[PDB]
Amino acid sequence: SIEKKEEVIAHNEVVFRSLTQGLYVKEVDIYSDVVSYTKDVDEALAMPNTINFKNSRKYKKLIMNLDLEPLNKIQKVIYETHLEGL
Amino acid sequence: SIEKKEEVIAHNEVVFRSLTQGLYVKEVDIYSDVVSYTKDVDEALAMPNTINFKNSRLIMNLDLEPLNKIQKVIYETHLEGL
Amino acid sequence: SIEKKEEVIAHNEVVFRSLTQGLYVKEVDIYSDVVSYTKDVDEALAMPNTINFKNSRKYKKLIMNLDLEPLNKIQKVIYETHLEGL
Amino acid sequence: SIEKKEEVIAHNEVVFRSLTQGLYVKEVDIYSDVVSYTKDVDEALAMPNTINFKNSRLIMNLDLEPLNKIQKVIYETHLEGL
Amino acid sequence: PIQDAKPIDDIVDIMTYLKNGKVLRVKQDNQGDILVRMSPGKHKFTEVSRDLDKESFYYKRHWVLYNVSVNSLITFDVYLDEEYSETTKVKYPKDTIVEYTREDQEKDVAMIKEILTDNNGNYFYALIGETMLFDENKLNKVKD
Amino acid sequence: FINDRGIKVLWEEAYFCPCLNPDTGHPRVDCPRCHGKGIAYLPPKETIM
Ligand SMILES: [Zn+2]
Repeated sequence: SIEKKEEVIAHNEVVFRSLTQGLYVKEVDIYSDVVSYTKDVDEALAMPNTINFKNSRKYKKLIMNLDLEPLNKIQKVIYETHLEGL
Repeated sequence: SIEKKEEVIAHNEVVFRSLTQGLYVKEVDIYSDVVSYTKDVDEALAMPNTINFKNSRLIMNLDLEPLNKIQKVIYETHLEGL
Repeated sequence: SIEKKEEVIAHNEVVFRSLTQGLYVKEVDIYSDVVSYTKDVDEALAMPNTINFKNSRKYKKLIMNLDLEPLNKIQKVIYETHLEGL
Repeated sequence: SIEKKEEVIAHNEVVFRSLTQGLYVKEVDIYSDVVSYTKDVDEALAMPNTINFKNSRLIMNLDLEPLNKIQKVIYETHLEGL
Repeated sequence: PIQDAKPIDDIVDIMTYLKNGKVLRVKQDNQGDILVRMSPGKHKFTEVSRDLDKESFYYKRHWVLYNVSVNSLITFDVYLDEEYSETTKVKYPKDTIVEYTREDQEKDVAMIKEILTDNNGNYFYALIGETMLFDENKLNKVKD
Repeated sequence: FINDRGIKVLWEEAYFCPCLNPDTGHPRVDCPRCHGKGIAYLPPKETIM
């Protein structure tokens, strides 16, 4: 008995994964080649992906690397109001 | 898909509602008899939904339609692929 | 034996009543539809009706609602001087 | 019509007035004999209208026309329909 | 029939009513409606008001001088203010471009000649050059 | 000359609105005659300027 429902987006950012190694990028060099890795989603080279930050330039070389798999990490909070009768 | 999820109950209360007009109670008098009504579902007068309070004072009017209101707030994340 | 008399107007404002429910409006939504009610004249959605505030705009949608009955709530104080002889 | 009404007596006094000229007393001397007169009804010299004062001092002159002055102030409201 | 309109034809009657001091309502094109009035007292001159609603304890009309043109009166439609009806709830207004089909299944355009209704609220319309009545569906509102 | 070199323009005269507060001497925030400005206006007059 969902009386009302609402959704909120807290974060929306891109995170990259190596196809074979299964790790997530955390650091890059001056040439923008990967230097480090982590197996933790909470610590990754996050690229903002909100409305204002689309069409970036910082990570063009990183994107074109075929070994990397971009992922849209999105965090949400949803409020649900229940009326359960008496 | 879902990578991580957790559910918590922010509030759990009892809302009072009129049987004829259908409007919920907003403000009350000294004895807590109704003096104002409102169409809102959340702003309506409410009390904690636990047995101790119920035993500690339904009591105001014969319009006997209380409404157990429970609020579910959920935190979740997704990893949607390309 | 009223020697002299005077009248004063303290407040002059409009208040609305539902024809059927008999309640007085207190609150409205963004669309200006009624949200709440009271059975107390002292607490109502008062619209000023002094000389300066005539021809308002805030409550045009409310006025045209046929279910509502406008009322001119006016408050007065009158001073009467009596001479009763010796 | 009337929705609510209440009456109170703000003041109750005795005003002194001359019998020939018709003007009320304004100012007086040491013994409270008259030295000035005024045409105003409210500004005129007056004293509390209670028996104790009357027994505690008519006394000034033979122009024996005092005037019991009583002030009624009324609060009321109306709900005039359209 | 419907009693929602009683337009004045002659300007002479308009001036006669203005002499009597009764207010008038004067329509406009793609523009707000106007009320017109003759000033009282020693000096006689026309006055206008942009307000339309009835006078009340909570609403008072505002009047100012203006050099009203007889062209507006003679051309535009005019009504008595007190007896004017706000709206007749019909899909098509009077004097509006409409399209229909003739008896021989030929399409033709016309303007509405009369607006009518039965006792049950069903609305019938008569077009120029067509004595018979037409349903609301049978008509078509032509786009400008 | 003026009618020749000028441009068509609407001339509306100015006058203080009655809605001014008698005590502070400053106007009401919103009223039909003047939209917060303390000065109202008369009907326009077509003019070349
Ligand atoms: Zn103003």
